[PDB]
Amino acid sequence: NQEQAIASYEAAKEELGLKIEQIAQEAQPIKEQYDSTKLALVEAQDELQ
Amino acid sequence: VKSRFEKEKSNQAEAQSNIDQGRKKVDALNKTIAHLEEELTKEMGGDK
Amino acid sequence: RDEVIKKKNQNEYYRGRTKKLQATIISTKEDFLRSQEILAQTHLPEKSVF
Amino acid sequence: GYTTRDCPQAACSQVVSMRDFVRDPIMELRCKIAKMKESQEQDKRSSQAIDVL
Repeated sequence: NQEQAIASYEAAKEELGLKIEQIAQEAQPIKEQYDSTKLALVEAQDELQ
Repeated sequence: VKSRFEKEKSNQAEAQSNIDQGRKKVDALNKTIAHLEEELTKEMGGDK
Repeated sequence: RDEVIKKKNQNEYYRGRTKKLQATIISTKEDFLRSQEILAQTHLPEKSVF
Repeated sequence: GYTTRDCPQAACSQVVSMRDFVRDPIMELRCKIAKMKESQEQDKRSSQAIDVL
């Protein structure tokens, strides 16, 4: 039963690793538009001043 | 989103730690059962 | 600040694991109580095996 | 329905409207510290009680 539990743990680990992979893949562009907005905002503030 | 990702990564790390603990424990337990199964049973079984 | 937030998240999933292990050990104590329940009936071997 | 109403709490006597209210960080600071302390004390007592058994 411990080996069965370990196998279930491994399956959960692999599926959750795929989940974190897709989460990172969708989340990196969020940081991308965050940086783009940062550059746009600072450039706008500099031009305004 | 970064907090959620690091949460999922931390859960992954904890799952890996649980897997390692379980596998090392079951390996030690299998060693113990292999050592103790034939401690005295072999003589009686072969005799029988 | 980001690393401190990460370490707070570390502390709090460690707290979650603490709660999980507390559940495990309450289960173990219930198992221990069931073990005493099994101990309640003696199952003494007979006085005249030999 | 009422432009100004008396303060329900005691130790004072005045009437205030919506716009006199402002956010008070002290209140939720107290709430957070109280919740955190009660959580830690509950965890400690439960852990010690289980250690007894």
